[PDB]
Amino acid sequence: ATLEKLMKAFESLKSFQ
Amino acid sequence: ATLEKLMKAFESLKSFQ
Amino acid sequence: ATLEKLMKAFESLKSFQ
Amino acid sequence: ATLEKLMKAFESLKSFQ
Repeated sequence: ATLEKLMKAFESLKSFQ
Repeated sequence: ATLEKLMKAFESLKSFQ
Repeated sequence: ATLEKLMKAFESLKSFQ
Repeated sequence: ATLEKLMKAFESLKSFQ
C-alpha cells in the first residue's frame, strides 16, 4: 500500500534526524 | 532547521509516490 | 490501526490548509 | 508559515496517539 510506504519513509527520516 | 528538512523529505517522498 | 488514523489526520490537515 | 502550522498539527496528533 502507498500509505504504508509513506509511513515507513517518514519513520526512517525521523530516525535519521 | 530540522523542521524544514523534514518537510522537504516529505515533499520528495510524495513526489516519488 | 494507528498508522491509518495518522494518515487520515494528515490528509484532513492538508485539505484544511 | 503554512509549513510551521502543518508541523504543529502533526506533533499534536502524535501526542494524542
